[PDB]
Amino acid sequence: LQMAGQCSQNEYFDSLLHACIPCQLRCSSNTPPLTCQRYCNASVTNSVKC
Repeated sequence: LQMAGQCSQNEYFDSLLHACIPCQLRCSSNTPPLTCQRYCNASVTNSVKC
């Protein structure tokens, strides 16, 4: 149990990595933000005008 109680906003603790990682790292690619799907769309605006 490391960092379990102090993660950056919308950070995800990859049990495989043992580190709260930010959605960004997976927002701009791989589009795998299940708990970040809301943040990714609110982190890298797109569609309808630019």
